[PDB]
Amino acid sequence: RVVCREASHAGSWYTASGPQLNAQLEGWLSQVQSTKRPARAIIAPHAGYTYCGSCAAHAYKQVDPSITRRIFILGPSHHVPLSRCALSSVDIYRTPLYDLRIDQKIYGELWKTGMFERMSLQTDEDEHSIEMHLPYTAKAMESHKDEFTIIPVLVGALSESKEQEFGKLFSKYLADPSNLFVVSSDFCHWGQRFRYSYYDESQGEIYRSIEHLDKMGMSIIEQLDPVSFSNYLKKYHNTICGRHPIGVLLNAITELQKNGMNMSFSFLNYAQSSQCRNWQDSSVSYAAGALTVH
Ligand SMILES: N[C@@H](CCC(=O)N[C@@H](CS)C(=O)NCC(=O)O)C(=O)O
Ligand SMILES: [Fe+2]
Repeated sequence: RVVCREASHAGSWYTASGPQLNAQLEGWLSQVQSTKRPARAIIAPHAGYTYCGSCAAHAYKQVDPSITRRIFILGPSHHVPLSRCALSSVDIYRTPLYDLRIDQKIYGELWKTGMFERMSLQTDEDEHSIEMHLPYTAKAMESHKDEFTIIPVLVGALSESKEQEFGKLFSKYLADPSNLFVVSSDFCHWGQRFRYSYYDESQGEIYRSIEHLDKMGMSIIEQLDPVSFSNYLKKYHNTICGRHPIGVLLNAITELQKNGMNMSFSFLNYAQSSQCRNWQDSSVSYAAGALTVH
């Protein structure tokens, strides 16, 4: 059997040289002042680092490496038809900084729930939405590099009921302060290439309309309300890539609220790959945010 998932997008989605990538991540993180430590969950983009790395630093700076010991990474599936969630078949996720080990105890528990399928190595390596969080996770945790594990989870095209079921499942881990949930998503993909041209002309320029649409969704997430987030998706069909991981996170949050826990979510940075001004333009939006639980 193969023990390691290769960093199959190193060199094309981020720098393949370990030292250079470490330096890039350090610069981005050094631009950010921590305000939401110790983050129990984060939302972070999964585009190429040239496009979204400085944005993603706003989420990853909120991780406290002396507290966090187990990092779940929930990323949407881009290439395979998947109606549930899937777990990796390997034991180690390689990165150019250092290699990350999967938490065997949690993987066994998750598998024993019976709600997960096993993703093949090819499916595992083909997807990028989890991989793009490995370098940043490795960088954020480096002061404790030998004392943490990861729990990779591929999230498919979940129904609403599956979002609720998986939220309930993951809530027991979300309530543990040693755990961190990384929820991978980009926001609005606007343009004819994405077959998405929603435009609110009360907002002015197209990029301002995109910013307004994205921030309506972001505010709804800050309301910790999965039903309202679902209604927002049904109303505008915003091209939020990781809407299913986000729905899982929101349902998990509502499970913890029904158990006495107090929580708050704040988005800390918003960016667009470019500023659309005409109908032939296209852009992708990135947003970084953090959930703290007391
Ligand atoms: N270099 C990689 C990544 C390129 C990239 O990051 N593109 C931007 C669009 S400007 C992006 O946001 N991709 C992820 C997405 O569309 O959600 C590739 O060739 O696909
Ligand atoms: Fe995407």
